[PDB]
Amino acid sequence: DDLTIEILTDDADYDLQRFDCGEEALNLFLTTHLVRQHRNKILRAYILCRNTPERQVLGYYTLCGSCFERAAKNIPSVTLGRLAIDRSLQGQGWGATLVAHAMNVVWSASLAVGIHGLFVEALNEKAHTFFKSLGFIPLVGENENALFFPTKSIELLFTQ
Amino acid sequence: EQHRRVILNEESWTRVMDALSNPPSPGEKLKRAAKRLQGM
Ligand SMILES: CC(=O)SCCNC(=O)CCNC(=O)[C@H](O)C(C)(C)COP(=O)(O)OP(=O)(O)OC[C@H]1O[C@@H](n2cnc3c(N)ncnc32)[C@H](O)[C@@H]1OP(=O)(O)O
Ligand SMILES: [Mg+2]
Repeated sequence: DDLTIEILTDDADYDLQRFDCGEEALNLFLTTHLVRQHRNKILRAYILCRNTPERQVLGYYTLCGSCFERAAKNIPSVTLGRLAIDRSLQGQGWGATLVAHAMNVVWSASLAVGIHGLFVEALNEKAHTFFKSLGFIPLVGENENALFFPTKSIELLFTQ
Repeated sequence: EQHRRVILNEESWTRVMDALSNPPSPGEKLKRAAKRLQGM
């Protein structure tokens, strides 16, 4: 394939304006907020692009260190806040590969510093069904739009 | 502050606690995505 997955490279230019994943909020995020937030260390942006000097982006994901706590104990984790796949690549299994690439980053970081799980943001029902098909455990009530995958399950995937 | 502080309700908490003690076995779909990642 022509396509590659990499962390945004700080001193490079990407073709972003043409991107359309079918949800204006994600498109907008990519073309006006993703680069500034990555460079300011707000989040860690990862890109699915064509591997040409022109570097045409066709999908992305974001990562941020986080920690889950309860009410009335803390768990250090990583959150995948945003995931997007351009229309052209939809129905081609690319989105799941991005989650798998995400899982390999989170695993690597657990091996270095000690991270216990991966949390994900599911804003609409179509995404909720996606991460559930990837084995993500759905959370309830106030935590509805969150699903979790343990590091141990991630370890199994690339070790089994 | 976008999903960097997960403040879990008692039920959501137990689901995670249980996912750590009984980690899910990777499904057939996820394994496929990992096979694609191998060839890249
Ligand atoms: C909400 C609306 O009505 S439109 C707004 C769109 N919403 C969003 O974009 C929100 C964020 N998007 C997401 O949550 C996800 O990325 C989704 C829902 C867009 C899914 O993206 P996709 O990349 O199509 O999913 P995936 O990467 O798994 O591959 C597509 C499908 O083809 C299948 N597939 C997997 N590998 C391959 C392959 N090599 N070749 C062909 N098909 C494959 C998968 O089973 C997958 O099933 P799914 O559609 O249930 O996910
Ligand atoms: Mg696809």
